[PDB]
Amino acid sequence: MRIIQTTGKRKTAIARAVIREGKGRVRINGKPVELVEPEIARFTILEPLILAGEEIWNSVDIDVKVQGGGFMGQAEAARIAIARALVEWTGDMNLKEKFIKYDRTMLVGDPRRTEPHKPNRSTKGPRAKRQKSYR
Amino acid sequence: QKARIKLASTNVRSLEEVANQIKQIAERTGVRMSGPIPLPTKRIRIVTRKSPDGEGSATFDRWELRIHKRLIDIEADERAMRQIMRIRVPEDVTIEIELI
Amino acid sequence: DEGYPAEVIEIIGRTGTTGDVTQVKVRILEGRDKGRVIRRNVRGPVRVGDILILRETEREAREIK
Amino acid sequence: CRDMIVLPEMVGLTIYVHNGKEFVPVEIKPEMIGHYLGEFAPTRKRVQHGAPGIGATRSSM
Amino acid sequence: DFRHIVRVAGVDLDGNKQLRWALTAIKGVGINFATMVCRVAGLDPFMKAGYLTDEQVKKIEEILQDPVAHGIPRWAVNRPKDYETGRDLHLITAKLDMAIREDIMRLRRIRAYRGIRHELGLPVRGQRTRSNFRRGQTVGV
Amino acid sequence: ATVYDVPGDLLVERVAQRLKEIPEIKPPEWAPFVKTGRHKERLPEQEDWWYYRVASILRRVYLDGPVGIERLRTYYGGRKNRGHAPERFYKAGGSIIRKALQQLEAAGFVEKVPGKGRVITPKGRSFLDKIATELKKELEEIIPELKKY
Amino acid sequence: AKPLSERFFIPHEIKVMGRWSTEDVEVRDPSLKPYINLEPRLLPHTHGRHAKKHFGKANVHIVERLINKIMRSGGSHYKVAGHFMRREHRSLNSKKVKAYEVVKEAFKIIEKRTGKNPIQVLVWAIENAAPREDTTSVMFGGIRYHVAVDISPMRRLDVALRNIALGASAKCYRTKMSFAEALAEEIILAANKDPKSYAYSKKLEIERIAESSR
RNA sequence: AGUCCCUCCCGCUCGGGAGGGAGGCACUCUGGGGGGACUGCCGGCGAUAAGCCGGAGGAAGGGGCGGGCGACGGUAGGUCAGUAUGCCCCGAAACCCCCGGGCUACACGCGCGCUACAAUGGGCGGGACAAUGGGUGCCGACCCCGAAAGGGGGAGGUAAUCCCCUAAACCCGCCCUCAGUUCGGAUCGCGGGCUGCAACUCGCCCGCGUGAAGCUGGAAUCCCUAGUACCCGCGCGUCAUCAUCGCGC
Ligand SMILES: [Mg+2]
Ligand SMILES: [Mg+2]
Ligand SMILES: [Mg+2]
Ligand SMILES: [Mg+2]
Ligand SMILES: [Mg+2]
Ligand SMILES: [Mg+2]
Ligand SMILES: [Mg+2]
Ligand SMILES: [Mg+2]
Ligand SMILES: [Mg+2]
Ligand SMILES: [Mg+2]
Repeated sequence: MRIIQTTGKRKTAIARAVIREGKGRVRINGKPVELVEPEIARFTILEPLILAGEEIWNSVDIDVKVQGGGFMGQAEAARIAIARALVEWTGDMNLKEKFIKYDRTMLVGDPRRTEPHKPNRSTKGPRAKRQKSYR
Repeated sequence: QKARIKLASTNVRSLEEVANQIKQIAERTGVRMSGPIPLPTKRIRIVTRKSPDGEGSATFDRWELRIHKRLIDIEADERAMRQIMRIRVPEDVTIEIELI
Repeated sequence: DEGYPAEVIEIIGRTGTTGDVTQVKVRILEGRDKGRVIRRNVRGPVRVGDILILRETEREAREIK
Repeated sequence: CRDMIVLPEMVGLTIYVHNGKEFVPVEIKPEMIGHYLGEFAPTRKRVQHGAPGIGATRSSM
Repeated sequence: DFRHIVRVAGVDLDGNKQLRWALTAIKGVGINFATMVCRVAGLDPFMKAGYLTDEQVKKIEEILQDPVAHGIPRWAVNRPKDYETGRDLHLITAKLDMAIREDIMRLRRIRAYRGIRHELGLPVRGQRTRSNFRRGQTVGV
Repeated sequence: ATVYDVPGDLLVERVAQRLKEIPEIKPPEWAPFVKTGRHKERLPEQEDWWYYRVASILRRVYLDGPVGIERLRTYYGGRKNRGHAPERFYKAGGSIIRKALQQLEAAGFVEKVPGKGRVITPKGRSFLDKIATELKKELEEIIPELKKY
Repeated sequence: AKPLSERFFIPHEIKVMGRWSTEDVEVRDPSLKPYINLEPRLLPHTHGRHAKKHFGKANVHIVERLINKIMRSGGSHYKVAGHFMRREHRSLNSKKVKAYEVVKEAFKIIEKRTGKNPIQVLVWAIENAAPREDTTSVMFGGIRYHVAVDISPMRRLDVALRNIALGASAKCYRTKMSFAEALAEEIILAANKDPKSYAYSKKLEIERIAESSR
């Protein structure tokens, strides 16, 4: 009766994933992963599962709760959490190097955050400024 | 039978000193205490233009005041309640006591 | 017609009016003058091991300091 | 009182409404019911422009 | 069957357009009011205007004569609470033009502020005029 | 199978088709002449838009209940074009939502929790889940991965 | 409209957008070979992690490079085919989902019209549109003159991609053609050395002017 | 999250969901303390010094990234119309109140912006996902009435508890097919509301009607090196009412 929990973060989106023995059902906030839209977000989540292979895919069940951020930020956090759960559950080092060859960020995360704004057209950005005139 | 204690201050050290005094009082007797819980800090931020006139480039000040908080829950016992009523806070700490 | 491939073996330095040109030394890989080493002016970023396609192989750039 | 509303019982009278510097006569007619008095006493003079002076264009500075 | 030109209320209507959009050629009828009258007449707003039969055109004109009596709400007509009769009217074509002209003429007869602004060709609803609303020629210095 | 297992829009379409057999859902008399909010521009183009709005509201109550009028007014608002001024968000009006909720209660699908809002009764939950099961049975014939769920 | 088998499409192998394999694609040009990246990859979206490091754009899949290139307005401060093209609020700036859809539809059209693997046709286009000689400017007596120089492979690739995107952008502007159709037309024409392509004509002009100033 | 009790649903239930209660601090979060990166390791260049260039390991690599803090002086730069202050003036008016006007005028030149000139779209129905802040002269859920703007009652909240608060760009289906148009929405007519002691001069909002210039812009010229620029909305300040602005998200 094993249970494993993992965490993923990506620009204000936080995902908590739980993995256990099962028949191959993956849900994101209660929705089957096959119905996630748009397509560019569905493929972000499915990459580690495809890399792992069908034999490992069909022998587990994963439930992911994710909050904050946007639709692209939420998919990437879920992808990080799922990858970490997969490497911890099976504990095989061939897979861990395979994830790193394909995409390092799957396992070390992404530390980038927004930069705070500054005066002179503060609402647009930290570096964008007002048009300058001389006459 | 349990009392709730709230503390607040602009100085982080005095808050900890008063909380530690309470914790020592509770340990110095047989009484159960819900540990000092840190509540989110209040930030008051005010942004102002610097120059008195309107000539020159516009530059701004960002002034900030921070208020820290703690929360302690302990069961009301007369032997220990008098001791926590006898402790006197520094002038920059607010304390309130209520019965729940 | 299809040019001659050459391979970068050394970087010499920047030049041009705004510093946009680099002088390099290349070794011809094909054609009548295979194996010869000549210097050339290149526009764009370049590193050792790049391969250029020359439309002619008898012009050589003036050496810079 | 420039914000007084014209009422039917005021029809036929002549009222002098302040415009800022003097009182102008207004003769109340039936088709004025429902309007403020100030609408009939203009407070600005009509503009007849002269010749643009120095600094009116870029070249004149 | 199909007619490329159908005449309704004294305006020719393109026969290739959907009825709701064909109707907007009439001055005084926009897209919303047209859909309302199409629904009241019990006609599909997406049908081609060329398939109208004579009785349907007669019915449409009857509705356009007095919309309120045919179930169109009073807050939808373009001249509610008429200044002379007090009723809720909808005007189209020439009647609309002369009604608007009479309203402006009444404002001008009493020498009201808005009447003066209408006469001088200047903005009426309180706009600033130092920068914008320029229509003329640059003057020399 | 539950509502959580199928796409929202497809379920709304099926439910809107199904709601035309229930006698207590009849569009009011002013339905032909109104917009669904101050941020819109033209009237609805479907001659049966009332059933779509009612089905959407029922599914909304199923998922987020208990919920009141004001929050639904937030949900059905949107962005408005304001001529020469920049675009802005606005809420929808209240009559459509209130009348739809009252009709749904009259049909026995929702009930009122005092000071909290409206919630889905067991009958309404069964009503939606039946259609969801049928739609899923249809859908999994072309997406074999849906058979696990 | 679009069948449900396309709205909910699920892959099972690592291949470009889950639909096309790049194993049989080969690059003829010896100079461009180590810069066209063709490693297996499912999703062409790398979240801009390559801009920090020097030469880092070398290891970015070529389809993602094309997607980034078309994600633009098009004619901001220079004229393309005789016009500025300022779209502003109706451009594709920072909308990478729509660009992905445009590229996918263009690939499907290419596969339908020519029967070949679309990546191969794209590679042929960029091979034919990459110039080999460029020019630099000097000033004398208040007059500007041109001097011929050579081009590095990375700059060749960049110029080819930009020109293809600009040609596609110009063909759909205020005309009945759509963006995906224009992109397909431009790629096919460049792959066949047809002068009606914007990119191929630009390459010819650049090389001619460079030759006339050796 | 796992474990337990009850209730309600589906393919009739092996299985799969949703609420509530006990119960726990695991996970997220909040905030006190501590660790971690030093050109420390490796190979080159330079002098064998100061340093520079390139690699490993690493969450992070060479001011790690973004901010606060501006030396002795000058600019007879701005401010006595924020307050402090010398001299000169007015001192029954140049001081103190009240009423009505003006700062909102309009042949014209210029700065900074917003909306557009359409398909890299317009409309109609449906489906998704935030963060910063603020609230007792106030925030107001929830119920009722109205087509809308709004109207009548009103729980809880001095706030990690209650409320503002179910963003838009994005995705799916249908209509329009390169046209001064189902592009654009200036101008004006009629009617309905809110704040205020007062809405004409001179406020903001809603419904029906009306439908201007504009089809990509000469010579010139501005901003920006990474979660940056572009694109998209939101909060606070001002504030009885009013945001095409400022500062932030
Ligand atoms: Mg920003
Ligand atoms: Mg919507
Ligand atoms: Mg718009
Ligand atoms: Mg001075
Ligand atoms: Mg001075
Ligand atoms: Mg002024
Ligand atoms: Mg329009
Ligand atoms: Mg007024
Ligand atoms: Mg046009
Ligand atoms: Mg201001």
